[PDB]
Amino acid sequence: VSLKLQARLASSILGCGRARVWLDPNEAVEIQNANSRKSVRKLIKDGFIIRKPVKVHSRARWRKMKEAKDMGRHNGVGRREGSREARMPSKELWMRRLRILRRLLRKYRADKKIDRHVYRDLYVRA
Amino acid sequence: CPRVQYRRRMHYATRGNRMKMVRTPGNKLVMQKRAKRSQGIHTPWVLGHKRLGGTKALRHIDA
Amino acid sequence: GRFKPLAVKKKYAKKMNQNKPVPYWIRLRTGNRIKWNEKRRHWRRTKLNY
Amino acid sequence: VAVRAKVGSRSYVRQKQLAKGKKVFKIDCSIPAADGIFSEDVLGNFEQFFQDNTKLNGRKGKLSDKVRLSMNDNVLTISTTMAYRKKYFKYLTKKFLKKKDLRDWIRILATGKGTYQLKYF
Amino acid sequence: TFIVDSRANKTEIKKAMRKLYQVKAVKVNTLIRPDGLKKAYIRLSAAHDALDTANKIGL
Amino acid sequence: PREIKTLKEFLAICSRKDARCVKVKHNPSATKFKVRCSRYLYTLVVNDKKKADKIERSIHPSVKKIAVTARSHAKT
RNA sequence: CGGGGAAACCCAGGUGGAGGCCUGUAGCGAUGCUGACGUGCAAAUCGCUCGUAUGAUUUGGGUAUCGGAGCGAAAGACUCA
RNA sequence: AGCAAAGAUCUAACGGAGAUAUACUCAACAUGCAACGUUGGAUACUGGAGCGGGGAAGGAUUUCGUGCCAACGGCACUCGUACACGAGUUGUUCGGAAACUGAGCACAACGUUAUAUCGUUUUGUUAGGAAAGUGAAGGUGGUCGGCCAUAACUGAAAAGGGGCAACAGAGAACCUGGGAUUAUAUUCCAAAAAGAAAUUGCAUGUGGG
RNA sequence: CCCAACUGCAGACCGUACUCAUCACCGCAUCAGGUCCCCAAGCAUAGAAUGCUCUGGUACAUAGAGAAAGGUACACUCAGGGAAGUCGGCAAAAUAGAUGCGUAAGUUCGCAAGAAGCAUUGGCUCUGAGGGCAAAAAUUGCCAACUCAGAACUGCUUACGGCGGGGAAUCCAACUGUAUAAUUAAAACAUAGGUUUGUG
RNA sequence: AGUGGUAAUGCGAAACACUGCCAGGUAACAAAUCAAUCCUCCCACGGUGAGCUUUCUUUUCACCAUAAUCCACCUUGGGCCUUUUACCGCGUUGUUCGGAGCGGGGGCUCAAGAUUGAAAAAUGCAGCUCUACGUACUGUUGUGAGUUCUGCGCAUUAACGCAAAAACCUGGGGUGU
Ligand SMILES: NC[C@@H]1O[C@H](O[C@H]2[C@@H](O)[C@H](O[C@@H]3[C@@H](O)[C@H](N)C[C@H](N)[C@H]3O[C@H]3O[C@H](CO)[C@@H](O)[C@H](O)[C@H]3N)O[C@@H]2CO)[C@H](N)[C@@H](O)[C@@H]1O
Ligand SMILES: [Mg+2]
Ligand SMILES: [Mg+2]
Ligand SMILES: [Mg+2]
Ligand SMILES: [Mg+2]
Ligand SMILES: [Mg+2]
Ligand SMILES: [Mg+2]
Ligand SMILES: [Mg+2]
Ligand SMILES: [Mg+2]
Ligand SMILES: [Mg+2]
Repeated sequence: VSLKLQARLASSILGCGRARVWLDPNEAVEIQNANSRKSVRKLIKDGFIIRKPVKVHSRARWRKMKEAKDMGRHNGVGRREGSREARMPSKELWMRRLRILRRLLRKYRADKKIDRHVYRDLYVRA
Repeated sequence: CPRVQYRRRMHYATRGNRMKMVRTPGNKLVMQKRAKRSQGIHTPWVLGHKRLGGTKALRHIDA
Repeated sequence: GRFKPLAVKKKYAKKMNQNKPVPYWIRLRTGNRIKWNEKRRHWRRTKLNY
Repeated sequence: VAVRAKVGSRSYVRQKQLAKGKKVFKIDCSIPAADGIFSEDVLGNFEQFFQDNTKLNGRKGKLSDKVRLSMNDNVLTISTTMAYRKKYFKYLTKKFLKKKDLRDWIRILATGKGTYQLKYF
Repeated sequence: TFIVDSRANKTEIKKAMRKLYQVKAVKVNTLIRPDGLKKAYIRLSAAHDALDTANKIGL
Repeated sequence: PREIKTLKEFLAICSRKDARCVKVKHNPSATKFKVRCSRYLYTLVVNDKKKADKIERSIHPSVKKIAVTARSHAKT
């Protein structure tokens, strides 16, 4: 009757969890005389105990939602819930811009398009 | 998403403990310990406590 | 927990070896007095606190 | 990601043709055919089902010179130069195999690096 | 496996497993039980069979 | 564990008294001669399959040779 | 960086991230319902609402100060109901 | 009176004494109700500040298997952290100690007190206060190629006695795999150690001065 | 005698099971109270808020049948009126996110300030901007990750959760803070600032 | 009785051997900003198995692992050396730097990684195929988001300035002479 010892040893041999082990409801006779980890490993090998697959958690409903949001479909004013400077921080927008400007000025000065007098004038104005 | 335990009888996040969170050949995260580091060999405090060159930061038995 | 002194472990080990019932042949001696043990300690009812 | 998508451009997508060519996917139908169940009335639709429902550049049923089938002895052999997945024709077999209630009798099963095999349970 | 006295170390258990029993202990793993007794696991040197010793003791 | 560079240093390690066993591992590309000495495990990586068998024949007489296989769970 | 001015200096756009600053979790408190309970879940708790939440902030272990004495941002409060 | 917070259970097959339990002339409903465990299935919940997985303090066998239902688990029980019986905690490296100092403590010494059960005792540091028992260099005479090293006299130099107090500070040489448990494991695994190392003490041999 | 790389041998003591809590500790008890530390997934969203979900766990806290009155609720609505109720707007209602505009008296010029008060917000199909590294390189190739603005077209029953009601004055204390564990959180206490006294 | 390089400083099988006395360093502590490691999450590639299919879905879900310890040595942040001397220039998201030596050209180093290898496939996992806890085979991207490890201090607000010691390390001086 009590298959509780063979259900505990099966969760620790299969390494999964008790809502995920499947003990065969017909062979409650062949299972209940296991008493060892060696015997439960024979019952797992015989198909009397298995791991069931995990329950589904699908991202297909998010992935289709992301393809709308990549074309900008659900981002308007009513759908915006947090502040402007939390969705896009204005320090991040300044840091990203100023690094683009300084990387370009090092690129044109190393390519010798501009002079070091032109660089230093355009560096502090950037 | 895997959650891990301390493994070495001490369970407090001090600067001596500082665990390292690594994946094993048996495909599990364990929790290994980071060694404390040395500041390195220095110039005297009264001369400007500066790091010497050509000398390595070696702690206690690696020194 | 894990830390105990060995002199506390050996006092906790004596009380495990005292927590056993009276055997049945004690109840069959001549001038018998003892039916039950009167000192059966349970870990939840009464605390040793060593 | 560089340029925005359009909803109207979901008709035609990019299949990313191979550089070298000839990625070939055999499907061995020898057990359900010779041992009864699949006659030469369904096996002539099995070679038809892939020509009719394999998608190529997003569109269904319009493969021309990029997918070729040609039906060997008991093997349906999909020769292509477009980047398909081997896991796609296991999928596209199970739709045909569900449509004729044969997905309680037949397992499609991987045997080699570029072939399947319909077998019984 | 033996109950030993609780005030012996692992070195003097190996030397008693040589004078009593003519075998060689390579590894002793002692354990003071919740009963209060010290239990030792005593691995022999693979030149000595464990059952051949345990028949001579008798168990 | 360490690693042997040449063959003149491999034969000095197999001449040592601590070298219990040389384990021979046939990779699909190379072979590995894993000498198990008393502190380190020395490995000679011979990439050529024809020169590998010539090196096995020079450690014939009194060192233990072991063909490394996949021991199953049932040997335990 | 720009602009105005003879000068003294003013005016603007950014940058920056200061505070016993603010809204608000956890934490720490306990305003109102004079709510529930009031032989209770509880010899003081439950519920919602509320005070604060980078600081005179919260907290563990260890230590040190007591009976006409201790300690007290002070209520004769607290010192194992 | 009550056993009303923390949503919630349903189903079939087995198990079990716990049933499908009937004096006639009765087909069944209207004369055995309720309730238990396990596995399967369905339905939910917790929702990673968890009715998750490990530790301290505290507990000290509640752990585990097997039996078992008198009393206890405010209903129930075939279940149990109950009861009886049998087991179970494996370390050169993990935590502590050996072996650190901190806030502090107060042994010796000194003072006090009718009375030590009292005081001082880290601001560099005891005590009116001779608390170093260690030994540079050399002399004396068995050893290794004027250097060593090993044994016994003389004497430079070191002011400031001991011991505690931190399982979260300091310090600390081991990591995976395991078919290795009913229960322990960075602790068990023995010749292919599943194995790969790191470290301490002492010793041979080879080689070098 | 010194030293290297190696080798040979040995590596002692104690702890280690289980728990750490809506049952294992403390409150007389398997008590809705308290109780230090570490690990910490997905989607919505500013998000350790809040709502739901894969992993892990759970279905255990006496249940069944069931329209009284009366209650209690981390439950709702209510026509017309709109504080007339009441010691007292107590309790509920109301306000609400985000973006654009706008904002008074007073002021220690720092604020008041989210003052007040207005407007916009969906879904869909597009268009603009905001970049990288690889070879008048002021231009040809290839490519990720997102954000904002604009535009037609179309719909609204104004429709999860979460989230300030606002204004005019008077009293008192400057402020944040502390504070009668278990009826008083205050205007009390503290505070910076001010003064005094004793002291070489 | 150590020895290379103008120099930053280099070279370790066993003499570059030892330490009455002395002096340093390590232990040894520090915000926020930005950049962020292990790792997590996502996306992208695919392979294996599973789930769905009246219709649709080149589809949804799971998995895809690499421990210490060595060995050999491409980046991007510190310090510096040598050469040219420059007083406008270099640089950061950011409050600044330079004849008391900026910037270039060559270097020397340190710190954090990357990479090749020994370990290590012999292991791990999921599949599957054959006549008993049996066997033979088959598979093992990212200028995305979060991460205090690190950069990192004579290092924070400050009338706040942030423990100690054991143990160890190097030098000075001496011995070897
Ligand atoms: N040494 C270089 C000099 O720079 C000068 O350039 C300066 C001027 O052109 C100009 O100076 C302006 C000017 O517009 C006007 N006439 C006066 C004004 N005060 C100045 O403004 C300047 O100073 C104010 C401070 O008051 C700053 O806010 C600001 O950075 C700067 N624009 O801005 C420049 C300073 O940044 C001139 N080219 C010349 O005098 C010379 O080359
Ligand atoms: Mg506030
Ligand atoms: Mg009073
Ligand atoms: Mg009831
Ligand atoms: Mg839920
Ligand atoms: Mg009962
Ligand atoms: Mg009992
Ligand atoms: Mg409780
Ligand atoms: Mg009105
Ligand atoms: Mg920092």
